[PDB]
Amino acid sequence: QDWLTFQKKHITNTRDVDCDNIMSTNLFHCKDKNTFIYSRPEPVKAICKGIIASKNVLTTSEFYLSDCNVTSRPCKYKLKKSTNKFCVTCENQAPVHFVGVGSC
Repeated sequence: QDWLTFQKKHITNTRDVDCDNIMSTNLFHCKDKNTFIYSRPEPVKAICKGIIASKNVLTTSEFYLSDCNVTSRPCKYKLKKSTNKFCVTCENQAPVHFVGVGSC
């Protein structure tokens, strides 16, 4: 919804996210999936530089991604690490929503 919450929800300081811990907090509330970007914030924010009106954008570069994907057991997750481009919603020069991996 804004850059601060995008960072809380999607930027990680470790590739090896502890899915079964973080996914069970109220922010994620055991949802089926979340993608985290292992990056300093500035390379991520730069994706949206100059973009004002909300527009979905596919990264030029690839990033280290860490997906928490629910297993057959409720609120228990497999961590799946990948290198890919991703699509964000850019608004006023910062990512405000994570759209999806690989494509807009």
